[PDB]
Amino acid sequence: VLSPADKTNVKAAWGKVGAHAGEYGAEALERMFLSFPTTKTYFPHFDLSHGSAQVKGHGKKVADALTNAVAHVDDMPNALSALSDLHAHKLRVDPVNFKLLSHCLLVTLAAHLPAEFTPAVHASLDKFLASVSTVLTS
Amino acid sequence: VLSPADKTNVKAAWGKVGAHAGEYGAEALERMFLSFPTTKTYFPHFDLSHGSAQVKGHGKKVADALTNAVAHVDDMPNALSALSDLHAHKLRVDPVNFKLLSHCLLVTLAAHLPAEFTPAVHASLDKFLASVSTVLTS
Amino acid sequence: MHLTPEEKSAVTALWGKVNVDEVGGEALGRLLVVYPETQRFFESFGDLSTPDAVMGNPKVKAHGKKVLGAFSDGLAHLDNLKGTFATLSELHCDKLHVDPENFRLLGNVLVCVLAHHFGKEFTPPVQAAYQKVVAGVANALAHKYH
Amino acid sequence: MHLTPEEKSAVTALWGKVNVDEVGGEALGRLLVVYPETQRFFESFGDLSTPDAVMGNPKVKAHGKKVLGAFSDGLAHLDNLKGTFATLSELHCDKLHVDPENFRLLGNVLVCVLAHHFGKEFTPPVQAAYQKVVAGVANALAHKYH
Ligand code: HEM
Ligand code: HEM
Ligand code: HEM
Ligand code: HEM
Repeated sequence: VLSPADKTNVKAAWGKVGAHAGEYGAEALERMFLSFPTTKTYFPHFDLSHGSAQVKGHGKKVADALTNAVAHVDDMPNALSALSDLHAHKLRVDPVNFKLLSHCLLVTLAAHLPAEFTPAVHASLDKFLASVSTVLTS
Repeated sequence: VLSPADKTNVKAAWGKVGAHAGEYGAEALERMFLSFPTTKTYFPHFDLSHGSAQVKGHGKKVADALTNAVAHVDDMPNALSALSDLHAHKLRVDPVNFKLLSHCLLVTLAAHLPAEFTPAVHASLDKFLASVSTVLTS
Repeated sequence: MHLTPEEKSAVTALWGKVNVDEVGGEALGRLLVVYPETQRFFESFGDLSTPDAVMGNPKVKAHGKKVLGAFSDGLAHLDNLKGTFATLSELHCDKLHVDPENFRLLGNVLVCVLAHHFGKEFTPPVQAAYQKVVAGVANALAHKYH
Repeated sequence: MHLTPEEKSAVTALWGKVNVDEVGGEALGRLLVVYPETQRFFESFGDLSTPDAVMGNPKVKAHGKKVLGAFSDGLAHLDNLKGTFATLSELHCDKLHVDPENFRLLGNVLVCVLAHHFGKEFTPPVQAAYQKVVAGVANALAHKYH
């Protein structure tokens, strides 16, 4: 579950991300593809090279979905509904892959948010990404 | 998630298990301990030798809790709460291990109930064990 | 493949009694019924709408036999599964785009199929030996994903 | 462990700027705060109830330095990780009873901490290399479990 303190931490961290969310989502995908190559099997119709615009374009959509999840932190299962049908029933993305993308987002955020990525906030983000992953996978 | 037909498949198969439930739970434990030795790290105070008595006795406990789950398939969270607090908050069993025990239980059932272990029934029992695991790890 | 000699001996002996036509059709059939998500890779096999449809599908049965064939080949190659499954690995990765997590699912369905056919002779020790084989095969198939 | 020459360079290059004392403290500390289930192994460390109690705990900092020095040993012997960690593996299994899944949690908390500390410098290709290393060290710590 997300406690009140957790929600606050998440709002404040995503808050500081602001306009750079799309680029972070993009970096997170490149990190994932390079560090865990099996994830590319879900994107065989993408151009997965460095700087690929398809990848930048996709990174932006992932970050908007996360922004929206944060905006609706008290009703994520319903706010992410459409995205849950896509991932779990159309694409059939195996749950382990969500853990790999979440880890990669945490690495991206840490690399860019030195002063806000404290132990407590890191625990909160991790829990939020788990909650987003559970919804998308259910 | 569990459908009525799944619920139906699970009551029948389990009712076939009948008085062997205990014998089956213990077998499933011994299969787990030999096939997946890392699970033994959660039982350092047990005699784990073949056919030993803590395992047997423990086999009865697992099999009875499943008996109860089946009986209360429609409201497991409530029926299992106490086992949930035990496995999730006191023992802190990493979820991976639940998939390992479930597999071993399926192997056992299939080894003993050949005629009842059809594909549709294999499918429902696997969804059933995954639901129980979900309850016991959240 | 760390298999004790009494383990290799256990695996080999049971495997020589296996009816490949039956087991192979059953293992592949059960993968798609028990784990419907795998149906997306076999749209071309036809009607997979019901358990009964899947288990009688002649394309499902034929491809199962080919899969067990590949598995027999690894059994006689236990020292170099890596080399034994390299091309198959590249195919599963570059041509079919199968997430290697799916290899585990098939390995476990296959273990459940052996237990179902051999009953009491599929003892805990035999199971354990086969879990090792089945993991090694999964790992071998994943090795060339890039 | 398939470590190309470039990956190794990158890895080694990177490690040479790491203050082991401190990174260990942070790594073990974040493990216990982010994944509180792993506190059940350190009940003798005293107060672990809040983030500050954990991160500033002197016993946590001392243990973290110990873990990281061993990690250090591994990087100096990347081509024999199993031999290097063999006695630590048996210890964690026979005496400490640690589920090897926990080794992966720690491996990833470390990747996050390296990224925290080095920011920019921790590029994707560098992360990929470190992910191979942490997986390698976790597999080697796991090998003697029985
Ligand atoms: C944080 C968790 C994730 C979120 C929030 C997320 C979000 C999204 C969004 C917004 C879309 C686009 C929807 C649209 O354009 O209609 C999408 C598509 C997609 N996602 Fe995810 N995703 C996540 C994780 C994953 C993972 C783990 C995978 C597989 C490794 C994945 C694979 C895909 C694929 C293959 C598509 C379709 C891409 C295309 O054809 O354009 N996603 N996701
Ligand atoms: C279907 C899934 C499982 C069910 C239904 C189940 C059920 C139970 C039951 C009924 C007990 C006894 C509780 C009591 O004394 O009142 C128990 C205890 C325990 N379970 Fe499970 N369990 C499951 C899975 C697991 C797994 C995956 C693990 C880890 C491998 C595990 C480890 C333990 C341990 C260590 C105990 C304590 C044993 C003792 O201290 O005597 N369980 N479980
Ligand atoms: C881990 C055990 C597996 C083995 C040993 C294996 C091996 C094989 C073999 C021998 C072929 C035929 C190659 C040929 O005729 O040239 C094949 C094809 C194929 N495999 Fe597998 N495979 C395994 C698991 C899976 C998994 C789990 C899936 C997906 C869930 C899968 C998806 C496919 C597909 C889609 C084909 C082509 C089938 C067709 O002709 O439509 N394989 N594989
Ligand atoms: C990279 C992975 C790890 C390495 C290299 C490592 C290394 C070590 C070392 C060097 C010791 C001291 C051994 C001794 O006392 O003789 C130790 C002890 C210990 N380790 Fe690990 N360790 C790792 C991961 C973990 C994890 C993930 C856990 C549990 C979550 C854990 C639990 C323990 C415990 C409870 C002790 C003894 C602490 C005490 O003195 O009371 N280790 N580890």
